[PDB]
Amino acid sequence: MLKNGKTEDLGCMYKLFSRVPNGLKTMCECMSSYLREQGKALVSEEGEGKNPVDYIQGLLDLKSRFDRFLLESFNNDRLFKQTIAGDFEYFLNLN
Repeated sequence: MLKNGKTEDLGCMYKLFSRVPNGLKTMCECMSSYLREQGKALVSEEGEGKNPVDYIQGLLDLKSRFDRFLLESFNNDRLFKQTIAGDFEYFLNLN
């Protein structure tokens, strides 16, 4: 449901795993890995050429989806936000 966008499941999972530190750390690792994988898939080559719908603003589409994940389920945790901001700054330069 990080790919299906079912935010209620993400919210319940975060409610479970915020109870113990280093449980949200694995959440950060998985979230940032998924973000980096998808972002480097889009901002880089997509076979032959690039699609501006999913390259110039598709980056923003995914970034908006992931802020929706951060808001509706993660409640804007500082560490998640810092990792995603780092990911954005890193694969924004690989246009």
